[PDB]
Amino acid sequence: PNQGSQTGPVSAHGYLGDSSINDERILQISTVWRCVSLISTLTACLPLDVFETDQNDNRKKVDLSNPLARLLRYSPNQYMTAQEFREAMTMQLCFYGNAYALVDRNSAGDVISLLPLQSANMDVKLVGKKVVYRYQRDSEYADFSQKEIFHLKGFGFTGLVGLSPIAFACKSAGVAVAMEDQQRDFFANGAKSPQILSTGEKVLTEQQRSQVEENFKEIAGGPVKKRLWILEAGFSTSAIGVTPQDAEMMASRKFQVSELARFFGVPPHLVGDVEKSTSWGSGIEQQNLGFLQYTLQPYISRWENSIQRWLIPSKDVGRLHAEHNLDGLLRGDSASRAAFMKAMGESGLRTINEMRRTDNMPPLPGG
Amino acid sequence: PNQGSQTGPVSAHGYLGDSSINDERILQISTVWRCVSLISTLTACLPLDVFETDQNDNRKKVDLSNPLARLLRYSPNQYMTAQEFREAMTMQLCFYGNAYALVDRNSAGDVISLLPLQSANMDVKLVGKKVVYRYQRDSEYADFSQKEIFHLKGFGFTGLVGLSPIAFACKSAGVAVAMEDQQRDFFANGAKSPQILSTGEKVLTEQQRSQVEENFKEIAGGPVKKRLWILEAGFSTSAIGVTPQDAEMMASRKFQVSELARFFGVPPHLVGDVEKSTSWGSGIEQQNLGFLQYTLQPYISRWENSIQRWLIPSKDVGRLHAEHNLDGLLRGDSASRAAFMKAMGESGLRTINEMRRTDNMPPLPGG
Amino acid sequence: PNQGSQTGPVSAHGYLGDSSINDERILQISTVWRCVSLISTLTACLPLDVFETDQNDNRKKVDLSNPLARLLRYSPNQYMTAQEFREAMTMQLCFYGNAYALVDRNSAGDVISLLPLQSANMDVKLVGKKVVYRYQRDSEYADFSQKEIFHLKGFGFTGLVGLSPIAFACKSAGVAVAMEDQQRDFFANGAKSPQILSTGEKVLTEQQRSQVEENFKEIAGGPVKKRLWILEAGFSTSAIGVTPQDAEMMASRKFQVSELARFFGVPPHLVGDVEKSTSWGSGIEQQNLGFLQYTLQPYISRWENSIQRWLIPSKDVGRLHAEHNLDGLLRGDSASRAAFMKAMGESGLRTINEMRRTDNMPPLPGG
Amino acid sequence: PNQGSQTGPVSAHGYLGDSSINDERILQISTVWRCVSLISTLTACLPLDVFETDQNDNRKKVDLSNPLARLLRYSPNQYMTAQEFREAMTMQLCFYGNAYALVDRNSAGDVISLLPLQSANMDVKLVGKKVVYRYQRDSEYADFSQKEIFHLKGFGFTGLVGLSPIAFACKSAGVAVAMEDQQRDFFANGAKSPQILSTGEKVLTEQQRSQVEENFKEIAGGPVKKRLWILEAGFSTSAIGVTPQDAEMMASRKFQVSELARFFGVPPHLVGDVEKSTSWGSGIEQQNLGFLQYTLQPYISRWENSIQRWLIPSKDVGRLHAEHNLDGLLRGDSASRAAFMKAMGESGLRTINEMRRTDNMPPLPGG
Repeated sequence: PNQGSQTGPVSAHGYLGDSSINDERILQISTVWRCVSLISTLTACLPLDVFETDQNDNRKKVDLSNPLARLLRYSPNQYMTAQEFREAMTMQLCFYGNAYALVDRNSAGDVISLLPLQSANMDVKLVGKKVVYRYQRDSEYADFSQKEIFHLKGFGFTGLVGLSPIAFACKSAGVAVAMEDQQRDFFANGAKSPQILSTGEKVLTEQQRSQVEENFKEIAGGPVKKRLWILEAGFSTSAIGVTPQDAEMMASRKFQVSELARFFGVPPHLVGDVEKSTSWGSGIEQQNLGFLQYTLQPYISRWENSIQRWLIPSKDVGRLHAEHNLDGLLRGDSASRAAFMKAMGESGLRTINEMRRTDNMPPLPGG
Repeated sequence: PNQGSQTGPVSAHGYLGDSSINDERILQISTVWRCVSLISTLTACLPLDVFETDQNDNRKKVDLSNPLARLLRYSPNQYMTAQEFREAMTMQLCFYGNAYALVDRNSAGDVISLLPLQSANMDVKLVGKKVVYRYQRDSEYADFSQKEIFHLKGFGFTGLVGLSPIAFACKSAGVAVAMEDQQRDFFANGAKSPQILSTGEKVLTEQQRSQVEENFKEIAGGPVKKRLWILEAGFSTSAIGVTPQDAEMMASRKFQVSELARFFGVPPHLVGDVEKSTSWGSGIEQQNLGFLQYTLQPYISRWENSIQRWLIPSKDVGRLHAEHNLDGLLRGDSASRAAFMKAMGESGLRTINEMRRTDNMPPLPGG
Repeated sequence: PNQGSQTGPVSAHGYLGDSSINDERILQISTVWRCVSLISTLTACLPLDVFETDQNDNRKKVDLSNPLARLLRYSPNQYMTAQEFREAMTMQLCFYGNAYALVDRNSAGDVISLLPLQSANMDVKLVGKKVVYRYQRDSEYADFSQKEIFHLKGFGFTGLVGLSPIAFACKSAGVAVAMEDQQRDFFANGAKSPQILSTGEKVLTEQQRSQVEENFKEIAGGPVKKRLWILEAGFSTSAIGVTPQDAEMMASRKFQVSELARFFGVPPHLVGDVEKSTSWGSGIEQQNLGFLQYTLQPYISRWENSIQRWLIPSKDVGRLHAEHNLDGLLRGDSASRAAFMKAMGESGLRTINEMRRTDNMPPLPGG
Repeated sequence: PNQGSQTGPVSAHGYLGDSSINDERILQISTVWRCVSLISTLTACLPLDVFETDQNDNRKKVDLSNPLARLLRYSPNQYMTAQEFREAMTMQLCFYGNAYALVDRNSAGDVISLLPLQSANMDVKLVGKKVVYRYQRDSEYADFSQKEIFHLKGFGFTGLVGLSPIAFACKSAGVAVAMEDQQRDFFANGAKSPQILSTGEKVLTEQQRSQVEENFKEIAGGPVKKRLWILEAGFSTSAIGVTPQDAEMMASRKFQVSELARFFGVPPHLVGDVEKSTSWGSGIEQQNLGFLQYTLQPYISRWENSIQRWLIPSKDVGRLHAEHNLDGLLRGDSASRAAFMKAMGESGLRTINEMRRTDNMPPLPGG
């Protein structure tokens, strides 16, 4: 609307008969689980460093004595490590479009803790010319201002809240769930679709017409135990199921793997889909680079920009910024590392000690 | 018309029986979602910098003390970061043809805020020789002059407004929706199309002719639970559905992925379509370069040209411009970077300190 | 004719039963949309510069102080940017064969504005030895001479107006529309072609012969809801539709993608057709070069030559011209750039400062 | 004949039942349109220069002060640019075998204008030992001599007029039109070939035998709306159509694409036929070169030779000639350009300034 709740659909809601569609069931799909896990665990394991630029535009990375460095690297909470906090926030940002944390600042105004909150229990509202965060606890709601909340948004519209990938992926997930349920039911029931007859065309409706189905029912509900009796005439026709043999129920599942991988941006070859890459190619420095350029960079940029805007004071814009170290993801090949160091050292672009530090080895006299 | 609303169709409107077609349902298609998300997130993650050319044509990038740089880099609003604003605007520009923001200038005339507005609630009109923006709020309209709005247009005709990709994609999207709905309904109902008969050719219309369908009805509507009873004569003929087994319902869905990817310019290999690229090729410097040259460059140019025309004063045409930094997208291979630096340094085209800055390293005495 | 309207068919007109053929419907085809969009956006995002040749044949590009450079680079109108104007004109020139703008000159004869007009509302006529442009407004026509009009033409005959690609694409577009409509209707109605019988061969025309079809009617018009009752005899025969399974409704749709791509000249691999290129090849400097040499060059040439003939005075033929900068489309590979600069530097064909300006870097002392 | 009209068939004329064959319908085929457009637009966008050879056989290109240079480069008419005139003449030469323009010379005898004429309204005749050009206007004919006409001929026999490709391609075009019409009709009518019966073998010819077909007729003429009623016996046989499923109606259309591409000389890989080239190969300098050597060179040579013979005075045979600049078509690869310049400069075959001029860059002191 214009003045109410800016959040759209947060959770997936679908019925599809007996098997329903919801957040947990969607996350039980191997593809969705893999996508979300991959993004969150890669993002949170990537070293994050605070830098203090000087008047000359020289960075001079800071150490844990700095409260922001300590908050982001060692202990954002009393409960979890920095990695756990970043994993939780990134995965809320992946599954939903948003991630929320409660900020806690000391009197000076320097942030001293960040407690992650649960998306799907928060509602973003406009009340006048202000944003209110309404968080549902068990019994009573909690209203928060812009300042109390550290908010990582997705790519949604209005620039006020990110669209929910889980809610917009509910129909692809629904068809995937339908196919998986049908396959499970088919292979549970001795691998066939059923058929039953206990009368003809007005044979008898008062004799020998109640228990015969119960002699037949054990294929209607009984997976494999036994029952085998068919009327003399012989119908030999199926009723509810066509054979998997040719209905490409496997090509359909592969295509649905691709369809769901689309909703999160991970390439199909990275989710084990044997779709794009025939064996590993010539990458690891270009495969990783493409993955970063097309999938990860939005999340890294979101983290860094939100940190600078909402966590770093407005006086320390410049002279302080958080940045991810991408060396491990863009590492090398262990034979191109030597070539890179040789090129850098024979051009005067690096000192021996600068390259020795990259490998965590003590300085030499003359580097 | 000649004096009315210049905007054409904005939103998708289709019926297709029960399942209707509209903005949200189309955005629930994995292909459209992935195209829009990729374009918007890539565009907004590009560093955007303000340059101050001098009399000698020397750029000398400006710092955040500059109001335009601070607006485009740090804080366009009190609500969102700069990346969030750019993502929202580029999303409205991808989904529809247009993106609108409410401008706010101080008395001096320097833009001090940009608040994004929602496409799908704005109408562009010609009233006399003037352009009016009519924005639908909850109860009342709001009319805006051309100075109050920052407008990024698509590629439509008349140069006054861009055509809506969502409105022109409504029929391809409709056929995709139809195929997905058909597949879901098939796999929900035990994987078959139904068939029912409870009479013959004028058998009896007053006895045993009301409940027998209800004994049969649970395949017509009842997905899988159970019912299996067929009249003695034996028809065993399908009624509404031909088997998926051979109707290439999977090749149709793949071709529709391609058809919907066409409407947004992203190559099918980048949307996870396993269509063009058989494994990753030799790109990342040439794949990414083609993506930039054929898909992204229009959005970058639109941003830069709109900023210079509408946001930069008319006196500062030259001496100020906004420009995207494409070095992250066109990065390299981490082994070609060393070769490039060696070539530049040994040819006299770069100093050591200039290349060390690229890597964010301190200057050396003699670079 | 010899003296009447030179314009041929401007718009597509077709009936094809219910679904009609017109400009909008053809533009809703993904192929046409992508071809037109690609050409227009690539053409308009191309830097366009005004050069002032001297007596020695030295160009010495001009800046925005020049009225022509300011017109073509910054502000052709009060409504739109130069890129928006060029996109509109190029897209009219792509969809139709012709693009028209109303010129506005000051007393000095120097052009001060160019307002784009709408093709499909203008008719080109000969009246004596003169060309008249008859533009249809809402109620009253407007007649324009040659001087008032900036006209880009296509490749038609008579050299007075370009043929309309949309009109000549009306039949291939009609086949595309027919196939898409058939597929959409097939998948909407539960995936089958219909069949109905409520009598035999002269059975009864006065009893139980009116409602039975209404019982059957829900497969004839009712997409999926339900109805299933078939006469005892048993026909099980289709009536209007053959199965997609083997009629290659997919090969037909792909071939129609190629057929419609032909009408605009864009290669099939550039429109997402997975037809020519097996993954991206070794181009970007040879794929882009082929695209330019076979598709784009006519539009660039038309723009430049029309500007020189019509917008630049007759005295300034030589000493002023407009030229697109193609170094963005023909960029390089980021590793071949260094090789190219090394070759141009060790040959004496370039100074260091000349090659450093290309990258927008300050001059060095000795370049 | 020997004394009448030398022209043979100019236009295509065919009936083929309802859908006729004519110039416009043949040009509505995507293949023919693409071939003609490609040839004409490539030919007319190729720079054309007038050269003034001296006593030593040195060329010394002339500037626009020369009337022939001005006529061919800037303004052949008051209506169109040089590019438009060349496009129109070349496309008349492509579609037909001939292109005609009315010459207009000043008193001195120097050509001052060329007005293109419409092929298909001119007749070439022998009257005595002279050629007469009889041009049909609306009401009266116009007789012209050899001198008043600038005539580009095709490759026909008698050396007096070129054979018409459009008239000799009428049967391949006819079969293409037949296949396209049948496909459009099939997919319009719900995708089937029809069948109707309303009687048996002498059942009744005076009762219930007039409206039953009207109950059936809506598949005979009614594409998809509805009608489904079949006589009890059951014929279930088609009448006019065999299935597309196996009649290779797509292989036939591909072969017809090749057949029509043959009539104009463009390679199938250049018209989007996915026939010869599997992805782009290693050309752009050899692909373009082969295209030029086998397709374009006849048109360039025709233009140049006709200009020299009929436009340049008979005294200025030698000392004046027009020639196309093929640098853009034969451009290079942007990495072989540097190699070519290096080879030319290190052999003494080029001065630095000569190669710098190729790139439009000012002379250096020592080139």
